[PDB]
Amino acid sequence: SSVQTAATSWGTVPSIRVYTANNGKITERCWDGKGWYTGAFNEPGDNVSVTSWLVGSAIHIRVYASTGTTTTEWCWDGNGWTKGAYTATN
Amino acid sequence: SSVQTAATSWGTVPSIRVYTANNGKITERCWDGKGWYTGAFNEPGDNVSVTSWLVGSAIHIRVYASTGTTTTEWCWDGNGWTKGAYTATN
Amino acid sequence: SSVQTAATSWGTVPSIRVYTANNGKITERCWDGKGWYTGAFNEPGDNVSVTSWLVGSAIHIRVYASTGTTTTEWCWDGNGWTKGAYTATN
Ligand SMILES: OC[C@@]1(O)OC[C@@H](O)[C@@H](O)[C@@H]1O
Ligand SMILES: OC[C@@]1(O)OC[C@@H](O)[C@@H](O)[C@@H]1O
Ligand SMILES: OC[C@@]1(O)OC[C@@H](O)[C@@H](O)[C@@H]1O
Ligand SMILES: OC[C@@]1(O)OC[C@@H](O)[C@@H](O)[C@@H]1O
Ligand SMILES: OC[C@@]1(O)OC[C@@H](O)[C@@H](O)[C@@H]1O
Ligand SMILES: OC[C@@]1(O)OC[C@@H](O)[C@@H](O)[C@@H]1O
Repeated sequence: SSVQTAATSWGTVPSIRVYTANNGKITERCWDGKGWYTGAFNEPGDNVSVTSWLVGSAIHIRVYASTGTTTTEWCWDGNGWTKGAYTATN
Repeated sequence: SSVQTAATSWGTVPSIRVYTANNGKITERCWDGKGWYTGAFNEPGDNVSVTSWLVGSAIHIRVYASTGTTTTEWCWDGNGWTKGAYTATN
Repeated sequence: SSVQTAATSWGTVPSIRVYTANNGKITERCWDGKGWYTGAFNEPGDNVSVTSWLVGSAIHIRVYASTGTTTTEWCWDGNGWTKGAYTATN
């Protein structure tokens, strides 16, 4: 019923991404230094966590979206979100 | 009823901050290398996430506190907690 | 009933650790660049958060596991998980 969030950031400006799980849907809000805006991430789930890392200037983000006991990893590597190889046996 | 936590850290010592949402209140415990102590952060919410980054030696922390479907961003930039510009339309 | 996750990463490969709280047990899945595998972390709790930092090449991880209103810190410093000094008065 109530929302759950996860957050990551990179750089010095910085860039910030905030993921919100709300009523079974996870969405993304973005800051790149001047105004919040809506990101491309849209995936189902009731729970979210996130981590990210830089390779030089290139950001890589991994979002772990869970529904029930099933966790799906979503990957940003500069050119769209794709499903990752993560599995777990919950 | 049960608590929910979020954590961030910076440096090599390191500094650690742990935020706990408990019965609608979010509080902060701190480690700077020698003993845990209570931090200045006190804001309402049932859910918390956090991210942080360094600009040189200066730490910046962003805490995302949610109550119901409403998320408020709180900002530490070295001189007190202030409300951030984050909005979302949950 | 539904799982809750936390995630951290380090380096450029990168290394990723995903912690899952499920039915009162927290477990760990690991990525070091080529295949997911099960980590050594096994501790009780209904809620998990995590942070990590590098000292040179040496990773240090702190997992905050909560049951009810009681939070226990677990420490990885390269040679096994040990209970940390964290306390809180929830
Ligand atoms: O600039 C916004 C954006 O491209 O940033 C990287 C990822 O967070 C994307 O989902 C997002 O749309
Ligand atoms: O390039 C995608 C990928 O290999 O990135 C590292 C890990 O997140 C993997 O699960 C994932 O499939
Ligand atoms: O040294 C403790 C402290 O000043 O560290 C920075 C922020 O975490 C503050 O809320 C906190 O009181
Ligand atoms: O200086 C505060 C601020 O600009 O920092 C970056 C973002 O966290 C913004 O939402 C926030 O208002
Ligand atoms: O390579 C896996 C491993 O050793 O990595 C460091 C920690 O995450 C441990 O719990 C884990 O078993
Ligand atoms: O070496 C372990 C330890 O000192 O590391 C820093 C903090 O996580 C402390 O709570 C913890 O006991």
